[PDB]
Amino acid sequence: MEVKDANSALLSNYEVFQLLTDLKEQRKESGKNKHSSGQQNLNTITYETLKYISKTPCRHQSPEIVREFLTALKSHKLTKAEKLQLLNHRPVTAVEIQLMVEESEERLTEEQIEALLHTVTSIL
Amino acid sequence: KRITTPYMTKYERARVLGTRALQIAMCAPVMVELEGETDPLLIAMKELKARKIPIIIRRYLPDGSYEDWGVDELIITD
Amino acid sequence: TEGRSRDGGLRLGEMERDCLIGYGASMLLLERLMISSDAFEVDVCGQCG
Amino acid sequence: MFVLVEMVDTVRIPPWQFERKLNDSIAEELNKKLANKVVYNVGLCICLFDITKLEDAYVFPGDGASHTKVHFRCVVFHPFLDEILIGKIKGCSPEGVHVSLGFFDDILIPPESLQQPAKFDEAEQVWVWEYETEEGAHDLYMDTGEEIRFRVVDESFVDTSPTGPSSKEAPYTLVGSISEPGLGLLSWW
Amino acid sequence: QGRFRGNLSGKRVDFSGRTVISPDPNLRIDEVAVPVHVAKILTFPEKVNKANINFLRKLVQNGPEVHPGANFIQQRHTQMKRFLKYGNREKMAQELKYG
Amino acid sequence: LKPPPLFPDTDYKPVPLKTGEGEEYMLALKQELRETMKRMPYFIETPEERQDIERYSKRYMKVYKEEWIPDWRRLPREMMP
Amino acid sequence: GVSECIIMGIPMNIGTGLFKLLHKADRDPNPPKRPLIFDTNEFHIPLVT
Amino acid sequence: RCPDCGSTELVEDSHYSQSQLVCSDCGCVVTEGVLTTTFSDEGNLREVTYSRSTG
Amino acid sequence: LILTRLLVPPLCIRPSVVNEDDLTMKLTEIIFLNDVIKKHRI
Amino acid sequence: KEQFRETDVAKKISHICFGMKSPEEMRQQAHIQVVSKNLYSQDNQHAPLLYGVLDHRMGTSEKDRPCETCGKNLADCLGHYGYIDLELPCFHVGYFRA
Ligand SMILES: [Zn+2]
Ligand SMILES: [Zn+2]
Ligand SMILES: [Zn+2]
Repeated sequence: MEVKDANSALLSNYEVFQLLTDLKEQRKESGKNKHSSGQQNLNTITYETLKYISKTPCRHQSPEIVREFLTALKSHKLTKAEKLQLLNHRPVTAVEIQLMVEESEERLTEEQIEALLHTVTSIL
Repeated sequence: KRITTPYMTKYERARVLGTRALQIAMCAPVMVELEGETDPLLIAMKELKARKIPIIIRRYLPDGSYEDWGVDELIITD
Repeated sequence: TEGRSRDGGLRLGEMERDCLIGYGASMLLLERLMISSDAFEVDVCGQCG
Repeated sequence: MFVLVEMVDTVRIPPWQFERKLNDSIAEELNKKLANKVVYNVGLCICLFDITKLEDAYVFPGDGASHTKVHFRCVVFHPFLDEILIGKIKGCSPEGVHVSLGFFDDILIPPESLQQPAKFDEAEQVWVWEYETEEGAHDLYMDTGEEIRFRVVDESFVDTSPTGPSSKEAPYTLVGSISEPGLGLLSWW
Repeated sequence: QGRFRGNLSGKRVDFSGRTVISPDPNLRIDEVAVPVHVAKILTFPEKVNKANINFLRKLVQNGPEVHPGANFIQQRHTQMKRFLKYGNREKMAQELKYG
Repeated sequence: LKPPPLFPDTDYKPVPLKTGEGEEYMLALKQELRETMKRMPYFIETPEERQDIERYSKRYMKVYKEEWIPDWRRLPREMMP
Repeated sequence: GVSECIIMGIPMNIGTGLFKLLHKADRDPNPPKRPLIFDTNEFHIPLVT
Repeated sequence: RCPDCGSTELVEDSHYSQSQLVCSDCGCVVTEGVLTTTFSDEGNLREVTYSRSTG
Repeated sequence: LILTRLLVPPLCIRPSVVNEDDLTMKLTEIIFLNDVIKKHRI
Repeated sequence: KEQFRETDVAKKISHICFGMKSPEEMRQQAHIQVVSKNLYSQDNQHAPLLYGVLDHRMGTSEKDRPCETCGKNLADCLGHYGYIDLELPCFHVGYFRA
């Protein structure tokens, strides 16, 4: 076992949820063999992660809406990391955006923050 | 293209038979219908006769290159 | 062990080794000389060798 | 928080698995091998993302199984520093508050991260809260609680490799922060 | 008698026997006649599978004294052996599993 | 029956020191050397590497320094920086 | 050499030990890659000018 | 005690040439194989009085 | 390339009764001579 | 939840490098320092001396006494090394020509 890259790419919680949903689709389709503890390892981790994400706002998202959202967000000149937390959390009041963006007051003025708030509350 | 001889040398025959017999000894599907034999080596011999053994030979040349031959396209002779 | 007073075990001499080399059978003399004589398992450190 | 990593390995396929297509059995085997474990450097692994490329399936002498080398990508849990997460409380301790993330449990909120006026309770382990005008030193955080908001500020790996000839703490640790307004119980905001 | 000549290059092995030889012109040129006494001592480990479940069951039932029978059994998972002289029951043969 | 302790006792002990104001002055000088030889390009440290994410602070705290070059007429022509 | 292979318990390189065998399993190298939605290249541009 | 059935009826017994310790009630083998010096070293035996070996 | 220490071989390559193997006799006589020379020089 | 590790670590010999051992390195190899001439203890229990030769922290050769360095009996002990310090340096036979 050897790792070639440790940070190749980031991911959105929607994609992880889609993969786990697919895993659920080929889960319980046949009688469990109970061959070894790896069954319970895999089942527990997948079920727990699914249940956790089942209490997140990113649910009911779809690929097209997220691509359009990030296309619109392209022009606002934020870092990719910022964009991912905005997509993952869906902020609803100003203060959490004040905290999220580094140098929020200096880089963005009030009207721009209001624009971000409206965009996130409307698109998602 | 391929340059090595098309005949299956006796060493290839020996090792293919042995490896397939070991595979059959462990629980592995048998390609050809078996009459009731119980010795894995005889079953491997029948699989070779019917040309159904699922093994691929890789003839390594001393310079480093190699050629892949399927068991069913060598000339198995006496 | 060696004798018949003690339970024995026959010897694969230095000439049978050359006969088996001559036949070209590579797994059979491995089975004769390691698997069924003194197959032992050790552990080696690759850092110091 | 999830991250994608690239991986290489070799997988053994016992002969009785020869009937099934290789791409499925190999994935099942290595996902069996890797699921619900934490690597020393990249963090906690969830499951295989996808397989990218396969080498030839050699059969080694003295064996019946076929060994194949695998190139594949795996999804792993590894939030980065200053990231904000929401998670349920697990319990209270004198050194802080432990937060459970559903599947991950080693998250701690030290009292330094907690808001200053509250620093100890009335000999009851349930951590209490204080505030200037309202909340007259009567609010307290439940050991289960809701999904409080917090930001990670520290993280560390610890080795569990055996020491000395042969014959319990989690190897992955996280620390969070709650001081900033809007962090913690959503009922506060 | 040193290591290289005596031990490494050629060494003693087990599962082998020695005896006098005699003629028998009623055999083919690729057969050898083995005494029943030596047949009962040398043993070959057969792996159990779908092809020969019943043959090995009969051999186990015969026991270690009547010639077409077996001496030892190894469980599929636990490495411990089982010596058929003190078996007390035929149900070993029923208990045989693949492996 | 028992091997001796890893430290046997020695009767001749370290002869006392020899101190002086000039010796303290030298002590200073050496501490100063130790301090200053870290503050020029000749102290070639390992190049900055292993960036983590696109954090914003790199607009400011990135260290800036000129590409040091000696007189190249006195050195062969195979090591252009 | 033959002698070293014999006195170290590994198969020799002449006779039945000169070639390698593969398994003719039903397999598909470089399969269709799982596609990714969010992290597509064209939607990332460095923020530094 | 036999690890498989717990009975205490262990009997030391040897097959044709193999020494072993067998549970006489379930056939399990708990310990097999011995390591014994042979004639080749039997010819070299010396003697040291223990009093000498003890100083 | 000039020696000042020796590794004493493990027990397993020198059985209990050769009573004991001759390598043990050689080792004991060496250490005896070492103690002799040490105490006598002192 | 437990740290990942490799279950199988099988490997193969590829090269053998001959060499020598420095005195400090062969000290590092050893487990104990043999110091005494005698072999056994005064009493009739006949247990071998502690820091003398025959100490079982260097293995074992009896079917009933386990090695103390590793809790394994004769059939399973790989063996261990001790070292003897030499009080005057001496030459080596095989290396004299060198
Ligand atoms: Zn080492
Ligand atoms: Zn029993
Ligand atoms: Zn030991």
